[PDB]
Amino acid sequence: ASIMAVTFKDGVILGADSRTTTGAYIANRVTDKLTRVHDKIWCCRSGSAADTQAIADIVQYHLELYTSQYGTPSTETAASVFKELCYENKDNLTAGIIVAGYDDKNKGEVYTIPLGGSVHKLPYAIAGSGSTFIYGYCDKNFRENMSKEETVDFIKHSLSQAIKWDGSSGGVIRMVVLTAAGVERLIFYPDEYEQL
Amino acid sequence: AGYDRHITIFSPEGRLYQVEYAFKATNQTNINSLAVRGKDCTVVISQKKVPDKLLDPTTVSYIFCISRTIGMVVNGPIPDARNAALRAKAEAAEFRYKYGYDMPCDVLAKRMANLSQIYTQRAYMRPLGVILTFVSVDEELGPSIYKTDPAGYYVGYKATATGPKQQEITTNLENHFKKSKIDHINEESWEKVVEFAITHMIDALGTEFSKNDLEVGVATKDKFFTLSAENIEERLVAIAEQD
Amino acid sequence: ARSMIEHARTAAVTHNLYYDEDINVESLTQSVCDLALRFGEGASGEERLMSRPFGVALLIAGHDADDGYQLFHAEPSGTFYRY
Amino acid sequence: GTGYDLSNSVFSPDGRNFQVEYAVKAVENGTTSIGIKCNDGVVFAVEKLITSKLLVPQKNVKIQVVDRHIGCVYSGLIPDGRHLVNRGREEAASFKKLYKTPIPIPAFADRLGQYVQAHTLYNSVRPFGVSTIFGGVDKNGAHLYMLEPSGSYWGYKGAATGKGRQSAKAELEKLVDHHPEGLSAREAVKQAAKIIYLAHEDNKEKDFELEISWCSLSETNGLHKFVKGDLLQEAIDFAQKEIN
Amino acid sequence: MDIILGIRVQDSVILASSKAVTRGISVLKDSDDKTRQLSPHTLMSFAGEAGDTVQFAEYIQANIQLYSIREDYELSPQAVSSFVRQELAKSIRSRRPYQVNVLIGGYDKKKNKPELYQIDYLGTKVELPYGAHGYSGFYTFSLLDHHYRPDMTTEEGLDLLKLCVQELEKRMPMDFKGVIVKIVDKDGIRQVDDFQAQ
Amino acid sequence: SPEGRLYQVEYALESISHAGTAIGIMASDGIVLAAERKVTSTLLEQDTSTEKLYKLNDKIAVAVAGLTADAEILINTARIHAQNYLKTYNEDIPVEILVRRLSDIKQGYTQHGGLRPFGVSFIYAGYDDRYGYQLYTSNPSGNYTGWKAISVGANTSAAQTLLQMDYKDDMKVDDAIELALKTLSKTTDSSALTYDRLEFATIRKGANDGEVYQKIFKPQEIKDILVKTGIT
Amino acid sequence: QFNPYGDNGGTILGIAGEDFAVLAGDTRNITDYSINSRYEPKVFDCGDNIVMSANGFAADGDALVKRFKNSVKWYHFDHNDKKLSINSAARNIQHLLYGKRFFPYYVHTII
Amino acid sequence: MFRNNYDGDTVTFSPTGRLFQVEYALEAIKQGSVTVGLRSNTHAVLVALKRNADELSSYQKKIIKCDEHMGLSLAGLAPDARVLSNYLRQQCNYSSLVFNRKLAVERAGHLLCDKAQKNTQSYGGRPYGVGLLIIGYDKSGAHLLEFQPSGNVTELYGTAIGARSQGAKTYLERTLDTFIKIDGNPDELIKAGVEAISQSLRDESLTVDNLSIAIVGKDTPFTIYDGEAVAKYI
Amino acid sequence: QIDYALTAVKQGVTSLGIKATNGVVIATEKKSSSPLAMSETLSKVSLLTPDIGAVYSGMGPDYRVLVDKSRKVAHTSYKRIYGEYPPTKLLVSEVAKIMQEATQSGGVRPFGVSLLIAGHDEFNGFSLYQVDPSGSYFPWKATAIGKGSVAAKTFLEKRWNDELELEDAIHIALLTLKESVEGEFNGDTIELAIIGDENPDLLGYTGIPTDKGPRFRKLTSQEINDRLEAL
Amino acid sequence: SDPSSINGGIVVAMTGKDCVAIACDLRLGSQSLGVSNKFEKIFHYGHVFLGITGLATDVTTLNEMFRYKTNLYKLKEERAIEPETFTQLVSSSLYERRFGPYFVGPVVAGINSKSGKPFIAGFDLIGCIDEAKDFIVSGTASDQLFGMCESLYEPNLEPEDLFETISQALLNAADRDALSGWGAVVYIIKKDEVVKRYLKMRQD
Repeated sequence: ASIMAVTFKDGVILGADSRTTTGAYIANRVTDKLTRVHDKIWCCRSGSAADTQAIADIVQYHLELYTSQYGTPSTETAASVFKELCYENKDNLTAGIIVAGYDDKNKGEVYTIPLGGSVHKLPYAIAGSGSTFIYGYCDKNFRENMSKEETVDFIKHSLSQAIKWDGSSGGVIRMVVLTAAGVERLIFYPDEYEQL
Repeated sequence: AGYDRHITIFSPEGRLYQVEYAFKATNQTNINSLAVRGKDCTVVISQKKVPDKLLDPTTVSYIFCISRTIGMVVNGPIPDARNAALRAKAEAAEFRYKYGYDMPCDVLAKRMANLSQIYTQRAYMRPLGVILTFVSVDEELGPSIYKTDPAGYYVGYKATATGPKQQEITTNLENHFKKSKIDHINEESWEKVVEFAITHMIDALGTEFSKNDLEVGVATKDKFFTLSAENIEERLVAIAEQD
Repeated sequence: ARSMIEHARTAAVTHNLYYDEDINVESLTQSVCDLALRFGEGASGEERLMSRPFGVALLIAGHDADDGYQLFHAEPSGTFYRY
Repeated sequence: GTGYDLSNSVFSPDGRNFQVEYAVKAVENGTTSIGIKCNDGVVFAVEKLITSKLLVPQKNVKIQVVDRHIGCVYSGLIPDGRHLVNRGREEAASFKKLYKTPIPIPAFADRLGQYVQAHTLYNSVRPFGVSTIFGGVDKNGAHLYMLEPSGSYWGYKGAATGKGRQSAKAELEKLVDHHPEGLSAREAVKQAAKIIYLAHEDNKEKDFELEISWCSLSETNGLHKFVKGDLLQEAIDFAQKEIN
Repeated sequence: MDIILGIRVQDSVILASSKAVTRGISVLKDSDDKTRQLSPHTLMSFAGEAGDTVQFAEYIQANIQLYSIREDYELSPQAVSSFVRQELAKSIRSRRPYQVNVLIGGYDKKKNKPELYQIDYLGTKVELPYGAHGYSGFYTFSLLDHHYRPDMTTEEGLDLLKLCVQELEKRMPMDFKGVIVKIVDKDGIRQVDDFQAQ
Repeated sequence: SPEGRLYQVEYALESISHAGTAIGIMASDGIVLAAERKVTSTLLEQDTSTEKLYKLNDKIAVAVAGLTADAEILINTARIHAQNYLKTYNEDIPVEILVRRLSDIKQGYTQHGGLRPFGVSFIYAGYDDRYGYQLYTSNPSGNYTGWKAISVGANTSAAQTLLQMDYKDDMKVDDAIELALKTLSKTTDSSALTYDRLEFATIRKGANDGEVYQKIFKPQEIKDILVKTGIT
Repeated sequence: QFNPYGDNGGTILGIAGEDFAVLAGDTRNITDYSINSRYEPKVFDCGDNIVMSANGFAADGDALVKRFKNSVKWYHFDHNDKKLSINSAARNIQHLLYGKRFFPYYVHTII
Repeated sequence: MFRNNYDGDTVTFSPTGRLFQVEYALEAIKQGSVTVGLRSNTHAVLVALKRNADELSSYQKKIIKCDEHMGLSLAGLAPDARVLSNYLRQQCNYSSLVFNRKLAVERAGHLLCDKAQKNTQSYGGRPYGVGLLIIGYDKSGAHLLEFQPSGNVTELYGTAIGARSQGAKTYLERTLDTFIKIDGNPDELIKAGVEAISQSLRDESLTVDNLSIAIVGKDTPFTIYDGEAVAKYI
Repeated sequence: QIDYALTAVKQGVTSLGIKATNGVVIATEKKSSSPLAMSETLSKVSLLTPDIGAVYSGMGPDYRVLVDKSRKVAHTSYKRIYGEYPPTKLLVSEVAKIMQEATQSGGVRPFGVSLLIAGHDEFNGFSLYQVDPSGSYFPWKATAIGKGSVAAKTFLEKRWNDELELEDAIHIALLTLKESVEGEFNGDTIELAIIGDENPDLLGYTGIPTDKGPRFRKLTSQEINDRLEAL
Repeated sequence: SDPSSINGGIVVAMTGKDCVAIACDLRLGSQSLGVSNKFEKIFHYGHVFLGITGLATDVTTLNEMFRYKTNLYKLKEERAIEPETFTQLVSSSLYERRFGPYFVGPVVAGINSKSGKPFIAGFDLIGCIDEAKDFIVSGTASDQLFGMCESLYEPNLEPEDLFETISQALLNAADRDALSGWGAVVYIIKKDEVVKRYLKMRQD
């Protein structure tokens, strides 16, 4: 795939392409790689669609139940439930996931779970097949505490590149903005992100 | 010998002694509850009794949030209520995961009544001394109110009441659906349906309530939530300024 | 006592195998007692799989090279004295 | 048929599980123990009776700690306190392992609640012989809970249980009356020591050591340390002054 | 492998069975009765895997001596056969499969006829006038095709048997060190110990 | 078990002398089975049940006297033993072996005294080419016994006497069909015997060759042989 | 793949005297071509006047020494502080080693 | 007369709040011989009175080694101690293998309490019926514990359990400030343990076969003296 | 002990069944435990297979969990092997086996219900069965169970001939129920189902002419009132 | 080596005017070596016929098994089992061992006694039901038979005609097949009569 998540002044923003390929064939060119495990805790999926789907499905539950009993879940916790699944099942999974969410205390929080099952908290994180090409662009163009539209742009560019250079990435660019004021889903089309 | 009084087996007249007793336990708390349907809401009022000045009212609740959509209010000893609520909070999370839609009020009830039934047929486990009143605004049926009892029975009510002065409250409601000849309370905003539920309970119990003697649960589409200390005082203030 | 003996003959050969020596009379005796010490129908902690105290007493007598010639009284209760 | 009280799961003719009510009697006949919720934590206190002169001073600890941030104290059959606190920790560590955050007080309470309540379900296991007072500091401040053998538990501003139950409960209500905003972390400790010293007149036959622990967001940065040395004498000497 | 033969005539069944036991490089025994008696009128010759061979035939011997003793009835050949088959078919999708091939021959005391059954390690069972396992069949089936009549006296059939063994000693690379010929008829199971020079 | 007595057994052994009444007669060239039906209501559906005469295999069949729901639990497992002895030896199961197989499960409770004995007593009628036609009996005692003619259930002690009287070894099959009905003259609490209080069965030397047909009678076929005397 | 075995090298020698016995080993512990320690002992006192050495793969030998040193603690408790016959410890070690027969302690081992 | 309805098993609470089946077990202690335990700041001693059957029989051992740093004595039901002394022997030997750490005495107390407690929750099983005096030198000094079958384990300077336990329990109660100051002396702390167990004898006379002593601390590993080894203290 | 369960069956609302030439009919009353309760939320007449329905008398809950366990056994033990649905005779057998095991098993009481199971299989035609707590089961031309058991059973002998059209048996089973009725008598307190012609109307799809739809049809609150006026 | 191709043999089934036919070769051989020429691949259970090709010890095992299963259907269900039904029992039955299959290629053929309708169907080793109006083939001459049938078949053949047709399809495929032949048998199944003819063919 080709996915990333960025934090800022007002919260966190998730971004992804929409291209799941089996082989050289684009089996679906409109994939929703931004998946929701709670009001304001979402993930970015990459790796086996069957594996990332199954996991997020199983985390959506653990957290619906955690809410039932114990209350609203820290973004930190969502991450721990992901790691526990990915690590304790490493031998049989191929999934790299980015968990991102907004609470009121910390605001923007982002956790990247590589293949191993390790967990790494970061200001922003990139992953998925086409990430390799933007480690350069991102490290140079990222800043802390960006404005909302500053961050949308940072993501639009980063992902415009990843898709240019990756054959396993493409489609439309989906975003999901997570702030106090709510959940806003974004979409940018090819006629737009290519001309950058 | 005379030990068909101690386990869930048949007395000589086809009676389950242990279940009949289990019912008698649901009053042991001495709280009364009622539930109503709106044009598109559902409301449950329960009493809150905090005798010990050492208690923290905020932790004293017989109203449980089972899911996003589904609320439950129990008449019965606290320990048993929680044993049931925890099991429902989990039968409904499992239901969503396995089957792909939120768990519907009447299905959760059939599943707890089925459970409540096993207790009624197995020697070694005892029923619970609780009467679970389930509410929601289920996406197919509308406002729902389904009640299960230690007997294993469940059924759906226009409105209902449970506990010690159950029949005084019940007979008040009966005489107000004999009179509007419908299956609900024709008011739009849930606020007026909460006021109505408190009104017809003051009327039936012959005592006034303060913001501290009541617990209110409410179900609209897409949410079930409980009213805070103050969210009730507002409801009471409005009753008093028309009555 | 058929079973009580089977366990003692089995314990004594089992020891000879694992250790290349004849088994101490004291310990052969205690092993037999540790068998009738599994009396019961309900045990939590460690399980004692059987049904009733073992209904037979034993006089056990033999020779090891540590403690000369020996005589022992094994009781159904699982304890013993060296008379 | 009769015989409705020899079996544990069994409902009396009017809704009561008698074996539980008997266990509460074992609670009432044991050491007296309390808890106080102050403005940023909780303070715990227990009465240690002194059978003979040969019991070693300061060296038979009754207050148990759960995780790092939670305190438990119980009154009654002591070994049942331990068996309960053990299951208490297995639970608090299941929680941490999976959800990373250390278990929230209210969620911890619900977990003990279900263990205890589940010991009131079958004729073949007896209820716990302890009322347990426990609490600590979580993401949203301080919480004090108490949990009787029936499975009942609620959150208290203060709580007591033991022989000196009615006596402490009454001095406890006195503070909630004078200071509605809660005591200071330090003051709550001085006072808990008073309250134990008093509820001892209901057992004044034998002698006793005091034992205090606390969990304060300001005085032990959220953790559950014991009260020792100078600060313990601070309070032992404050009790002597309000007993005379 | 390892010579397993058998021919069913008019009044009996005849089983030949190589006498040699070879362990890779050396011939260990020159006198192996490769057959267990399953009961008065039922014989089973066998060859195949090393240890798997005997251990099976003996398991069958036990289980048939047990049905014999229990119902004090001599289990019929058709049945002993269809049982041995199922016991092989069971072990073919098992963990370690019995790798054994067998010839069952015996006299059905109730039809007063002789019967010869051929079963391979897979559970493949068919009834025959003559049969063989391993490669034994290639050199000998061409002769039987030609010289076999089903009305053959027990004597006429021993002759034809010697003729097959002779061809096997001529065009077969293995030194199998002879055969043991056993005969099964109304009177039971007897062994001809005068064969490599009759 | 005080004096050498099988109590929980006699309990059910005499609970048998209450329900049902069944008969078996072995002729020289056939076998016969027969039973009376439980206290019938007008509205009970006669033709369906075959409630006390069950087929076990194409060559074996049993008459029941006892609790129905209890025998079905047995028969179900006996119809299976039949088929296991087929799939296994590719020959039809021999009667005694099937009988013993049940008798051994009956006695299985007559000893592992942690579950309750069996109602039910069986007459078995079967043919196998080792022991011609056979007739067997099965009380929950665990014992089985050979019979040229037999009976179980209420009024048992009585029919055993008429049977002993009219039986001859040279008997044909049709001769034994009568003897069976005839002697449910007496042993009938219902004054007058109808085709609907009955259930019948035969294992003959085939309707053709030297082989073995089996025949559970349809109601009409009974009212037809009842015609020979009983009622007309 | 994962390969659960090693070579740590070293070299041991045991000699039986008339009224004595010596059991010698080098102190070098290696992995491939690098050196791990120059002092990490190979030869151990096990009590009851028995010295042993489990040489080859350290983790497996270290673990086998631990497990026998323990077999001694329990032959004591179990048989009233009796001395372990040299010949008997040998046999107990056979049963220790053969226990993991199908996943052996990769050690040539001398007592 | 006066029957009891709530003393049937262990899963049954008496109306006054009492588990009778446990109180009965706590009494089995007193059905076995007397043993004594005491400790200075540097040592812990045990004295037991082994009891015999005939003049013609051995004496029951009453002290059992647990690790080189911890041991216990039993008064009461023997098999119940064989079962508990063994469990202790394991944890001690597990704290050694996994963590290479002498198992704390304060902790084996906590561990036995919870082991015995299990036998008072369960229907079917009877409680443990033996008392244990446990001694050891851990990272935190000398130590003595009393284990009653109720689960209640308590740490002391000295105590005594069993048949006429009361003679010594009262001696030690008065000797207190004297013997806990017997540091650096081993022979003298045993002289005291023995002068205390002998308050619990009638006209009865300690011999080489009656007496069983054990000791442990600082630089003395748990050793047991039976037979002639005990003569020097008589 | 089985005897005591049959006793819980003997009280508890009356229910009945009548087989005809071209259909079967089963009905009971819906006694409202209150007027506040909406009686449409509980079904005393439940579908087991589209060719088979059931009604009871006795303990409500024990029926529910028996209707559930019963639907499942229809798949697990028949449909998933032979591709067809089970025949009335055999599905009934599998329910009796279910209840007969609650009897002979330890730690459990038998069920407090007698069941009337009605249905049609291609080879055995129509049939109506009764199943008791004992695990015994009997085939009926018509019968009743529960309180009104004796009154109604006698009325059914009086009124039943083997030439009834299904519409005649609906008519009967309404009268029969009118004499016993405890509460009010309309479409809101009567539950009636039939096992008649194939209802293609109710299949949910159209395109394979080999499967033609449910024989089991549960009469609506309206269809009942309509028959009670011309009654 | 290949299980379907060790013993070999073929089986074929067709429909006609109110009738059906099923046929096979009598060959059983280990690889190249022919062992028996009297090994029939077609079995019957009541009025429903089942031909099975492939591995002998599994062809045999499945007969032994369906006899069992259908014998109990007769006793428990009070009737003889129908073809449509038995088909569905072979599917679910084969698919039971999905990950360790019986290496067989079953063909069901017979006439539904209530509706009088002719019925044939075939399966793969894990139970896919190929129901077909025309014809079903199976074996080591899967291909050859498909070739013959596709040409020689017309629907609604009278029985005495459909024998000639099915015989010629079978015969001429097995002659172009190394692992099939050595005899042949052909059941013709009318609504109540069933005739079983053996055939004359080369023997190589």
